[PDB]
Amino acid sequence: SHSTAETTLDSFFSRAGLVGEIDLPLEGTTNPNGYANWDIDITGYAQMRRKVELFTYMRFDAEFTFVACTPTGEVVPQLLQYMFVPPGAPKPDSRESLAWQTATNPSVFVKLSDPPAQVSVPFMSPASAYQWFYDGYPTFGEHLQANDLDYGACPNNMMGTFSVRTVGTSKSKYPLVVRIYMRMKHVRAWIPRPMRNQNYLFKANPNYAGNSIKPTGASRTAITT
Amino acid sequence: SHSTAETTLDSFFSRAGLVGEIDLPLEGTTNPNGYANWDIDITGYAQMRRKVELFTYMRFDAEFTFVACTPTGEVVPQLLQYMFVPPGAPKPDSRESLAWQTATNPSVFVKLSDPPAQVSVPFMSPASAYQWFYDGYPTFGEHLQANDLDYGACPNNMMGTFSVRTVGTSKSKYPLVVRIYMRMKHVRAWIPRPMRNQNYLFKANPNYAGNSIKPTGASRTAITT
Amino acid sequence: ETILEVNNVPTNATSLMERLRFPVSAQAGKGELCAVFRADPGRSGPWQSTLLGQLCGYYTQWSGSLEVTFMFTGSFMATGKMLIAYTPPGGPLPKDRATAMLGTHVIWDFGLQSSVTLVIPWISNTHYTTGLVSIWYQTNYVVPIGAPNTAYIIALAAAQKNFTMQLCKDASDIL
Amino acid sequence: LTIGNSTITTQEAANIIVGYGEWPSYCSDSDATAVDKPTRPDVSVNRFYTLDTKLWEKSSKGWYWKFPDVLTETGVFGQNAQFHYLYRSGFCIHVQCNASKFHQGALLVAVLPEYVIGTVAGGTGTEDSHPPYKQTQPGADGFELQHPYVLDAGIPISQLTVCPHQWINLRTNNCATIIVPYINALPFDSALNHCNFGLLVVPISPLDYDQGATPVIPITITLAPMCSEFAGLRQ
Amino acid sequence: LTIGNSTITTQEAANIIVGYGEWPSYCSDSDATAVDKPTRPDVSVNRFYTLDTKLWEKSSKGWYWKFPDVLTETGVFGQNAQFHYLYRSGFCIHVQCNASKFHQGALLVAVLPEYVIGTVAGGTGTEDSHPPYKQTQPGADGFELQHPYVLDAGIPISQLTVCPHQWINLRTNNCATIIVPYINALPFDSALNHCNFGLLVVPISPLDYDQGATPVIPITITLAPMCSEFAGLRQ
Amino acid sequence: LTIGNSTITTQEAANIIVGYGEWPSYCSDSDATAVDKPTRPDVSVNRFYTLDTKLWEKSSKGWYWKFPDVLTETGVFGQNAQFHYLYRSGFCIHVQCNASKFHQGALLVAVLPEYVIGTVAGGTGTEDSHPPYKQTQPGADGFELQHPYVLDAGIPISQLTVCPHQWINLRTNNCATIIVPYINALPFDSALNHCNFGLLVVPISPLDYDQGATPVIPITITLAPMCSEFAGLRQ
Repeated sequence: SHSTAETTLDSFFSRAGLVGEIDLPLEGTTNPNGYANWDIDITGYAQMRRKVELFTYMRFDAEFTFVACTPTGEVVPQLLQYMFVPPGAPKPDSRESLAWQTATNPSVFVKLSDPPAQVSVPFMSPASAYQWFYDGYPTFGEHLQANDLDYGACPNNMMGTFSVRTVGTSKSKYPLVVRIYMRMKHVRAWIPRPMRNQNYLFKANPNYAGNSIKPTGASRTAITT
Repeated sequence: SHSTAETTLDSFFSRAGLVGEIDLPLEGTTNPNGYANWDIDITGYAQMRRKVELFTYMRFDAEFTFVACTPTGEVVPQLLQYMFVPPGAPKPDSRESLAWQTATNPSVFVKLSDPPAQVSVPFMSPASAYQWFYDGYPTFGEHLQANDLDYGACPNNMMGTFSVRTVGTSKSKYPLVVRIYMRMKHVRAWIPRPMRNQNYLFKANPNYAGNSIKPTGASRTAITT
Repeated sequence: ETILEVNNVPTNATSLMERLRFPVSAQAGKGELCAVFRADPGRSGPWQSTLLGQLCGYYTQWSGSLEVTFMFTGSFMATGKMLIAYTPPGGPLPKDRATAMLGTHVIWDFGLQSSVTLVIPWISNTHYTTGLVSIWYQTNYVVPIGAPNTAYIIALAAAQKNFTMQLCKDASDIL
Repeated sequence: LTIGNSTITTQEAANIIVGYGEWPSYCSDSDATAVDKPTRPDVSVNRFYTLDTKLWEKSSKGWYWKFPDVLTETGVFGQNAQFHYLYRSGFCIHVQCNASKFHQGALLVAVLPEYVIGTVAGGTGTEDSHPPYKQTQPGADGFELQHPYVLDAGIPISQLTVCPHQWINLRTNNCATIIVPYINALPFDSALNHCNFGLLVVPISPLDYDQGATPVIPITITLAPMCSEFAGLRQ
Repeated sequence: LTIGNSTITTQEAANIIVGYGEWPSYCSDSDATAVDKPTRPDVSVNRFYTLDTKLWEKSSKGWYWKFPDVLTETGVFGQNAQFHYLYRSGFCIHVQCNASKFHQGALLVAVLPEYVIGTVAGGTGTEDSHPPYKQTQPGADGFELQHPYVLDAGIPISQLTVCPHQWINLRTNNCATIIVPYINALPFDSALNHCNFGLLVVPISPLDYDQGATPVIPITITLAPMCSEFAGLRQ
Repeated sequence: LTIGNSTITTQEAANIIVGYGEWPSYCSDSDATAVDKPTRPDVSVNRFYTLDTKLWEKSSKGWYWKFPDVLTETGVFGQNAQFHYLYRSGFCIHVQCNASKFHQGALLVAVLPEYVIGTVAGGTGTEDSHPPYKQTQPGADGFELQHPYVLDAGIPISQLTVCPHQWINLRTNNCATIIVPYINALPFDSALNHCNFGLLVVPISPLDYDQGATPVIPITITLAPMCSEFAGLRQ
């Protein structure tokens, strides 16, 4: 098995992973509008978070794929819109908002008849590299005491967000399901950390339980195999 | 007729063969689930087994193509999922299983309108070569009498297994039939063996009947043609 | 090199730290102390504490050699002998101390205080039985007055240059 | 190293160990990274800031420090880092514990870049969060951990050695010294608002004496910040 | 051949025929196959192990052996492969039969790598399985065949000559010699768990005498294992 | 000495001492001393056979071993010396005791060729003789003496130093190593039937601690047989 290729960072990460599951039914109680914004968390793919907190700093481009279908699985002659808005840019608020026409918010128009769309998002950070946790207050200047829990989250680590619509002046006709898959490309990482062992509570801080579990047990005694 | 190309192992094996016919009825008594795992045996294609038991050890990559249709043959706007899971990976248990989102379990998304998907699985074994039958117990160490039919069977001779779904949280609309085809490519074989002459009983041991037949008879006597 | 929780026994958070650590005392003599268990990282167990053992969980089957150094935490004036013996796969646990001497084994004295390196030649995953490393009382833990009659050892391990890994495999913890 | 005031002479075995394999360097500034150029000699503020010495009992569960923090009313560095706009520096720290040839225990002095230490409480009985203010700004005196196995951070010490580390076994070495360079996404950050760096002192063998001997063991910490970055501002 | 104990004298006719055209080799080790480095002389363990000689009547229907096994508690070879974790060796086997110049028959000594020999019984009246445990670990004594036409494997001797073979025709040779190398997917497997290899002695002309002459025919088997691979372990 | 498996590194003072002034040699066989010529490399069976470690109490009165004996079910040597016709070998033995700088005592590791150890009982009350069977075949564990002043042999230790000896004073040396050549009337004798050789461990200062310290002191014995003589036989 003489190859260190599958121990490369690329191979350790090179696989399009599902990070988003957005539902737009004809009507219900999830989101009746025909409109959805998806803040772009990588933690959406469950296991990925432990898998990347192996390091402190890393850097990469991101290849996103959009496979959309009905809950039936019926491919349906619907023309829909994917919109990527930069971290700085404001997010659309209504289905009839103007943000859908904001050009500097790149948009993708495909049909479900059209094979799944494929786009690439590059390294967005204002830092020289991405960062998983900031041991400081994200405010420049002295802090205001409104905060009590705002610790560790890095705001300039945000790589945007995706928004989806059923194109048209009127409401959609068909019940739709859009699925988002992420693949990481030109990956470089740096400072190695020990890997997570406890379950996560939030996705803004490596918090843990008030009762620790054990990464390996059921061993009786040190003498008995 | 001086040409030896059709006598190469490659030409002898390079052919997309039907090895899988997967049934997903709308409802019935086959699989009320809407979901099916196919352990990837070559013996499914009947004649192939005698055709390959000519050798002891051999080696190959595999080109898979997935043509799916209705039992009628109507091509149908259903979007489905093919999932290949490696030897190590666990096989999915439910339609709503967690295994479907497992990244190290490569997945393929196509439509039936879209021409049949085509993927290639290389040589997976930890050994230098595949092996059609191992004259020993595949258990390492002293014997345990829990099992005694796993004889000849090589567990690391398994090249994974395939799983099929009609994508979506909700049930499929259409009765579908997936057919699985196998093509063998870069083949190298080794120790030559005599070809089978009796009918097979099982697909894990060269078992035969308690009454032997003869590969050719009806000859009256040796003198008369 | 990362810590091997040989004493993977207690589940109490105040005693959860006792896992890295494993004891020696002036009590038992020349008998049996501890097998460091299996010499297999990816198998569910003590190795799951190591960085190695965890990344092995992120793959399927591997091949290579490992080195496991033991570290003594006892007093300076404390002294004694221990023999560490590796038992290759297939062979059952050695009946006694003397049986461990007849194979590949290293008598560890606390004169060479710093540490002692045990290199296990080859382990592989062909998915059982694997190699076993056993640590024996060559002799009891002798101490003068003023030294604790019980002492502790840390075992930490890693992989050599021949360590290689297979295909990517995922199985985690989180939900 | 004859840079600073008073040192401590040792028969110093090769306890020298550099962060990730590269020595503390300065800033490369012949572009437009800063139009003002901070100037700073090596022995002005690289005084040996030794925190107060701490005790090591049997029921001890390890302690940690943060480095941009540790200087507040601490040294002329803090009189310099608090008023200054942005901060950057490397460090040379020497952890020394003075014990008998009769005491035994096991320490792991380890260094960890981004140290986000939690934390959690009970449940949803009275309040749901509020991790402490004093999590940051830990004084020289502080602070004790809570769950050393997870560093109160949900991460096992079992693998901390992947970071620049060094062992203190009272069998052998009473001294350990670890040098760390600067480690951050920006070549120049602010100081007291972000603790760029964390220092760990975790026991594995929880110390043992046989009584009649001082049950308290001193871990004297001595710090030496190299490659700082300043010039001066207002007040 | 000056490697071993006692031979059987021949005018050294060319009954020698090698497996697939290549001699049994050693291990190529200027890589990373084993950190332990094997050391071995040419005459250490190569004694001429001659198994028990078995009888051959008119109603004989052939016998077979498996080789990695046959030495277990047999000779100093088996006491070594049984104690060692892993194994590798080539073999040189000389099948010699003693008969009169008045006897007639035809033997086919042939060698077959992976021999998974079945088999089937009556049916499923009382039991559905029961393959023998004693199928493997065959002692020097065993084994008798059951259905020679299919080698109990659903495979015809009709094409057995495709494997390494040698003929014993009492018209000419009463002696036959065949050499086999190591043959496996892995370069090192274990012994007693897996019989890598099988030896066949199948008659085609089923012997015939005219009585008043000894009706039992001796087929003395003699083995000589080349290029073994061991070092030593425990006990 | 890098011949065998694992050694024990020492700052080894000149504790090296050879039997009577000549190193262990091989056999000179270019005459007719043996028409068969035994062949044997130096590291095959020269494994470090370390017996079980024994305790040294205040009421201890010394212990002895016999060397052709000590290997029975002991090592691959015993699997070799018991089946073999005749035996011959030299030895390198290292007696090491691990003790505190607080324990004191005095040992005499000494070597004695022909060790006929007695013995006697009461008188003529029940039986007149019967010295024990287990006088010979003493296991690794055994055995204690009975009258150390006379070695149970009617010979005073007072003059044992005339034999190759070495002192272990816990004031100074914790290790003593003595090498013995072969010593017999015949250049080749049999093994288990005649114990060619005896090893002695006699205390003179019967050890003393001041309590609170382990009253048991370990004497770990480590053996290394040089210049053996074998070839192989039956079973």
